Amino acid sequence: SVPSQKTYQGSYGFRLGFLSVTCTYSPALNKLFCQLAKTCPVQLWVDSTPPPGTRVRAMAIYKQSQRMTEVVRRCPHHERCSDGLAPPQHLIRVEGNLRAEYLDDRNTFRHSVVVPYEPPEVGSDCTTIHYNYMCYSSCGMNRSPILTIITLEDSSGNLLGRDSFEVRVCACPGRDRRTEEENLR
Ligand SMILES: [Zn+2]
Repeated sequence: SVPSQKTYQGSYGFRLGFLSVTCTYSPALNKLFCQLAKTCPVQLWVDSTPPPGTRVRAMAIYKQSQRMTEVVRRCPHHERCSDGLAPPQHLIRVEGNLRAEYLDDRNTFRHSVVVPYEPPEVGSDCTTIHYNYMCYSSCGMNRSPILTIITLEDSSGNLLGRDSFEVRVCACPGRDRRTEEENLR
C-alpha cells in the first residue's frame, strides 16, 4: 500500500514550520534541501497542546507514482557509511532525543522513527525536532524524489495530525534549491 500524504491539521491545528548551507527549505516548492547526516530542524506548530502520550512519527516515501509502493531505505553503501540506535537501513534518524524509537512495519516493511511529543521550549512557539537524512537522493533512492510525512499520533497510533514535505539530500543544498526555484520561475 501507500501511506497517505494528505495534509490534516486535525483538532490541535498541527502543521510544520522550517528554518555554507547544511539545510534550507523552499516554501514555494514545499521542499527541504539538506546535506548528508546534517542537522535538519523541523518545527511542530499546534494551536492547542495535545495530551501527554502524544507521539510524532517521521517516515519517508517515494513521491513518483511509479515507485510509491517501494520502501524508502538506505543504499547498500550507506548501510555501512552510526549512533547504535538507528538501524543501518533507516534513512531518517533523529538527533538529540533520548527517546527515539526506530520502527519497521510488520506488513509494509516501511521504516519510521518516533519520538514523544513535547510542548514548545522557552523562547519559542513551536517544538523543534532535529532530523538527519543518511543517504543522498542520488544514491537506493537513485535520483528519485522522496517525501517525508510527519504524523502526530496518540499512544495507540491513531492519527491526530499530518503534514509533509519533499526532501532532497544533496552535497550543495543552497545551490540546488536556487536551481530548482529558478527553474520553477
Ligand atoms: Zn546512499
